[PDB]
Amino acid sequence: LADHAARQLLDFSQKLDINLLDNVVNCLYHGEGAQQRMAQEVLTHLKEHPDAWTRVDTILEFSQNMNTKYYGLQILENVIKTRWKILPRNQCEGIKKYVVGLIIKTSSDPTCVEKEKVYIGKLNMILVQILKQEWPKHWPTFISDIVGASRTSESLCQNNMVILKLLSEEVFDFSSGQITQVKSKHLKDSMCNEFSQIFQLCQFVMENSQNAPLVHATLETLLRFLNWIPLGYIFETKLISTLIYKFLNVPMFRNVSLKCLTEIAGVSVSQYEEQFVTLFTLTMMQLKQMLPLNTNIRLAYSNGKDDEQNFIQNLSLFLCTFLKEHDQLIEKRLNLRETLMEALHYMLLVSEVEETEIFKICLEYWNHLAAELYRESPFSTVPPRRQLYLPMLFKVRLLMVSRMAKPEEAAAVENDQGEVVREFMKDTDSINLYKNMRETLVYLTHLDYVDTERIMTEKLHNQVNGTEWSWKNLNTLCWAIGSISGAMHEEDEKRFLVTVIKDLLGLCEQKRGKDNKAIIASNIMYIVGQYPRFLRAHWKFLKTVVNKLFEFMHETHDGVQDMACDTFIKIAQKCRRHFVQVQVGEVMPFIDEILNNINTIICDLQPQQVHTFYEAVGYMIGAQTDQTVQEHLIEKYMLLPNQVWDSIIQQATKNVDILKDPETVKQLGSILKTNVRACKAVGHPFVIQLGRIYLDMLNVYKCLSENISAAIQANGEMVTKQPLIRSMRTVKRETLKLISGWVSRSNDPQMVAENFVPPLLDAVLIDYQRNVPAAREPEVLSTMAIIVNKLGGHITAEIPQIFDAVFECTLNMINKDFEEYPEHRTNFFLLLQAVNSHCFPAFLAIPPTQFKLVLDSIIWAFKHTMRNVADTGLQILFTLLQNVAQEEAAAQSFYQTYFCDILQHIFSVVTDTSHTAGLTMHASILAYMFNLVEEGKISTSLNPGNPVNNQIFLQEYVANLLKSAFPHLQDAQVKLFVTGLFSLNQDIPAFKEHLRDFLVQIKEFAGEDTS
Amino acid sequence: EPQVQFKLVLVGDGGTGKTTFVKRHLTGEFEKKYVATLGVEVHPLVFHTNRGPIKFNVWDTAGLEKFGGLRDGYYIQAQCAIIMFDVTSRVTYKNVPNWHRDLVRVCENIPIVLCGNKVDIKDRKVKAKSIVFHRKKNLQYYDISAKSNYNFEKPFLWLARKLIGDPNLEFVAMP
Ligand SMILES: *[C@H](CC(=O)O)[C@H](C)[C@@H](O)/C=C/C(=C\[C@H](C)C/C=C/C(C)=C/[C@@H](C)C(=O)[C@@H](C)[C@H](O)[C@@H](C)C/C(C)=C/C(=O)O)CC
Ligand SMILES: Nc1nc2c(ncn2[C@@H]2O[C@H](COP(=O)(O)OP(=O)(O)OP(=O)(O)O)[C@@H](O)[C@H]2O)c(=O)[nH]1
Ligand SMILES: [Mg+2]
Repeated sequence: LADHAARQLLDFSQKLDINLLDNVVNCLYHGEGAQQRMAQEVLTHLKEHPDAWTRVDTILEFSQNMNTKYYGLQILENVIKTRWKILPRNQCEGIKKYVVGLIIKTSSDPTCVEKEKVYIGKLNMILVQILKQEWPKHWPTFISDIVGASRTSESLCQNNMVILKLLSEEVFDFSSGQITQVKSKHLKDSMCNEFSQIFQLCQFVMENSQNAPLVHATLETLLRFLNWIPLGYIFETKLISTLIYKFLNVPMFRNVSLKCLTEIAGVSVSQYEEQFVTLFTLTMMQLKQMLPLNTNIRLAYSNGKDDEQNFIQNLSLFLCTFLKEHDQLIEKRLNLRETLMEALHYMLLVSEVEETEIFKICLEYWNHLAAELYRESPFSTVPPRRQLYLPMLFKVRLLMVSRMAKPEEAAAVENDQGEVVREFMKDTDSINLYKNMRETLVYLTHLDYVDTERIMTEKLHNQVNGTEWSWKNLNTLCWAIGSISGAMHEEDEKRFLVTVIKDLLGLCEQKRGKDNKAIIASNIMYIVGQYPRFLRAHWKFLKTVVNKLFEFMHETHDGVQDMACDTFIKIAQKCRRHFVQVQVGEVMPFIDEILNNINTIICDLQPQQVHTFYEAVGYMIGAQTDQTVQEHLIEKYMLLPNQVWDSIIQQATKNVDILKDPETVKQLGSILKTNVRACKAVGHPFVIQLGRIYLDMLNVYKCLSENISAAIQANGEMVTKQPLIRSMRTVKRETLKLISGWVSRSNDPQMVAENFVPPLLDAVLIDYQRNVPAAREPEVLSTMAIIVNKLGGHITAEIPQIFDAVFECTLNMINKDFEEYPEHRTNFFLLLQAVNSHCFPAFLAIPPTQFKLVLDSIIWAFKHTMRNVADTGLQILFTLLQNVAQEEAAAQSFYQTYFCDILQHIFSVVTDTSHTAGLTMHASILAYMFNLVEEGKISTSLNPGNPVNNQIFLQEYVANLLKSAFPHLQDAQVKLFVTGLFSLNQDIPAFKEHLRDFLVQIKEFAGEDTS
Repeated sequence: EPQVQFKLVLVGDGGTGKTTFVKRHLTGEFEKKYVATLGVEVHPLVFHTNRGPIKFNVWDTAGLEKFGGLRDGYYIQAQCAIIMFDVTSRVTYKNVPNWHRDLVRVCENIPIVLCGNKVDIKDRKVKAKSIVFHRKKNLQYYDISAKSNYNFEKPFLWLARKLIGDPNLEFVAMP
């Protein structure tokens, strides 16, 4: 259990202590903790050593526990994967025979089904590796040998079925990225070429054998074969009939069988029409035996065991697959109406299963059917296919209305600081589920508005009587009601909403107590927000709704206020017009009333809700087009926050120490959040407010920054977790947010550059440089990035001084490993990308040593394992190569200085197993660069060798570079790869596959020819 | 009641967040930086359910090919598994079948959850409509976000149900 004992395991001067190897492996699996790491290091270290497999046999001969035998098998797999083409031929034959003999011996023992199945599987995988390495050429009779030996014994045949399945998986499913392209084509052609023999064996076992495990393994293999085999074996043999009759109905075989059928149903081919019909017919005739249509499949799944559940899901998959691909074939056969309906009935039953995955499988088909019927004809209460499906479309509509998922998703998420904000998750599986249910229901509502309205009226009647009254059920009904918004004509929509609102009002009046009234009040709020056309059509209705929301903003009950604010912002965005223009029966536009009453409306809201409110009002203000009226609206709009802001600025002028008061900093952060939301809504004209506070804001930023910095130097890193430092960092972040957010939406780069940028240089940038490393706010860099991206040229001239502040001192934070200060790395290369992409003359205008530093930083970027960092680094390098190619004068000097350097760095990354994610970029660059050398490059990279053209110098230089990088390569290999670099420099995916082939080659030794 | 522990094996492509996930479950900390796991680290997690506490010895493995170690081997004697990818890198999803293959070749029949991490990032690349691999492999899928706690415990909850056999188990987070 000691490091020395572990080190003994790898001496190579003495016999292996299989006793000790077992102890170390048992430490690997059951070793508790601190030596576990040791034991793993030692086992990996031995496994990767060059001697490797010399002991493999010893391990297998003498060891007592399974894990150690498995470890030896790992070593054997390593040798076969990498150094097989360099073993002497007799060694390969000995390993071949050792392996198939071990496979034989293991299966014969009864215990194999028992005990270590894992070990048998690993052995079969070893043999499949040997096959992948040399199956056609060096083992030409293999398929014949094992097909014949399978008719001798049945256990041998079952294990050989597993072997054939693994070979199919390795040749046809996972060949790309593990096997070179030509060898993949070769293995596929070789398996496809000798397949009829294998299929004979399978037909024989299926039709004749009564060994249940062997039959199961054969079916499992037939699955993977269905993935790739020619259609003749599937649709021109006994196969479909044999599956449906002999295996689909018997319990232990029903899953696999059905899976196979599903795969066969996935094939989309015009020539096997009848067969497909058969496949449906027969399959249905079996399902009605095993699963009578009267069955509560919801209960059957809810109570049932694992294979029952798997069969229900496989049934959903089969019916969805077949119907989507071949519903037309059964539609045009009258003698099959009843059967088709039955299948649909099945789906409906399966749709009641409370399992969101199975339900998504069903909703896939329901959306398909609704979309097909809508594309046939989009009009209401006759086309033929819809006439076929009419007896059950109402069942489908009831399903959608009755199981509607929640429309949007909110969650309380805590930021980098302590603040828990209410974040609406934007793009999730559940929201996509809602959108699919909505699409289906909207299709079917277009097919018949009356039927949808009737189902909803019945659900809501059941709400009113108390039969189906629950917070959950009312929520679901209202979600559906909102989901069909826009599906009906505006007149039908109005009549329908009038009834809905009236009945919901009556239901409210009926129930008593805050909890019931709260649930009903939101549902009403949600429904109203979901119908903006109705609101724009009726003015008083809308005014009264808005008046109530303002009322609800004082309800202390939880969620009433939140829903009030959410509905307010939805209505404000969707009806902004109606607040700025004077309405019929009104003396002044509503915005002026709201602005006169802000302080009355928001006194009881929590800060986040106030932010939401101000954003909602900002949309209205942005709707007003006359610049002067809009200015006055903005001034009254920001009255209340500006009051507290000016109070705090004045107190700070009198005494700065109030900027260390907790509640003062909390208020400053809240005010800045309010400004940020207002700016998002209002847009460019918000400048009038921004410029009003700008300088003041920058001032407080500076001060707070310094505070945090000093607070670090006094107490180190710990101090960054205290509430006060936390709220100060919040102020800094909201300041940067407001600045970059207004700049993002500013339509005057001239004014921005001359007015708003210069104060940043000393207030934030040199302040960033002056901060202690841990105090530097990464969000500085990113904000600058945004500014650059928006300013373009109007900011080129200022690139130097900015870089004086942020560049040098940021590099030294992120050039001593690849991991610390991640936010800074990301934002830094974002800023550098912005500069290179929009202000390239600045790179041309700096000293060459500094440009060398910039280029080095780019290279440093794409060496990252942080994918986004390396990705933006490659993008920078690519657009930089093009930008250099833009001007002929410095292009040749840049090439002479950096071309080979860039090439060797990129090659260091391309051959790295940790950067494959960037392949598409790598190719795109290399291709480009190599194309550049074919023509378009005039000067010579090497002053000493001018005879040689760049292609000749590049060819031999890169070949030398790879030969010295990977010494175990062949000269022919390297020459072929280097010439392929030039040959494929205008087919980027072919170039990519060339790189992937080479990346496979650099992982295994090769001897003499490819053979 | 009984301290009923199970071996979980956690796999997926590099920098997918497997380790960040386990960190937040173990100490509530959210690690901001990528520090590649070498070989595997086995951390125990303990949840408390309405029917007694449950213990997951999580074998957080290394997705980087460089540092795979005994990749194949760690899967031995495992009761359950999680396969993770990154909804912001299509590559990480295209490799889900490979992790699943190498996983079920060792432990042929165990409950496996498939997780799409980083669902908080607004520029999602692996579109939610496009995750369908788990269907025919009878795997359960979730949209966790290690930073937002979106469906934070749902994978462990689902696995605890599938291992204890009570389709109504619940985490209570008792002392
Ligand atoms: C609790 C009730 C209780 O406890 O008694 C609930 C939750 C209420 O507090 C919530 C009500 C909400 C909204 C109401 C619907 C807002 C009222 C609107 C209203 C009174 C509109 C007037 C102007 C109408 O004209 C009414 C009578 C008419 O029915 C409208 C709805 C339709 C129209 C305009 C008909 C037409 O043909 O033009 C919470 C948001
Ligand atoms: N936006 C976002 N980023 C995340 C989330 N989870 C993790 N990350 C980031 O992604 C990276 C995850 O790193 P790790 O958790 O160490 O990754 P890993 O899968 O353990 O890596 P290996 O062990 O090497 O395979 C870090 O940079 C995290 O900040 C998440 O839910 N959202
Ligand atoms: Mg890790």
